[PDB]
Amino acid sequence: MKLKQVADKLEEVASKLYHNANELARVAKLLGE
Amino acid sequence: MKLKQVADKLEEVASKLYHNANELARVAKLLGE
Amino acid sequence: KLKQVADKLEEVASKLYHNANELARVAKLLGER
Amino acid sequence: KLKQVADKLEEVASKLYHNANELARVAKLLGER
Ligand SMILES: [Zn+2]
Ligand SMILES: [Zn+2]
Repeated sequence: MKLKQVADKLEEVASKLYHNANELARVAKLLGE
Repeated sequence: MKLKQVADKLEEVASKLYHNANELARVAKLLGE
Repeated sequence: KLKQVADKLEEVASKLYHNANELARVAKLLGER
Repeated sequence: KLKQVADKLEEVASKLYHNANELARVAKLLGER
């Protein structure tokens, strides 16, 4: 695959990981309270 | 073990995910170039 | 509430594993260049 | 170099494999808590 298609895949993985970080941060806040 | 210590671990995992999300965004930029 | 929390973490864990597989596949392809 | 990017993607994949297992471990802890 061209580098552009690679970049496209990585940006979708990046936003999924960011979403999952927010999910864990929210759970962590719950548990720490 | 304390529940706060679990919450702390989840905070750390979330940190790795925020960091990885940024790293992938950066790499995607690099490849877009 | 710990049972629902456990279930959420398992959901996220599966998602991270799947994303790891995806990145490894992408890494293989870029390394073959 | 595309080799350096590939190596970095393999490393981010490792972080994700590791996090996935950590979350599964924490989920188990919470389930028996
Ligand atoms: Zn970094
Ligand atoms: Zn660990």
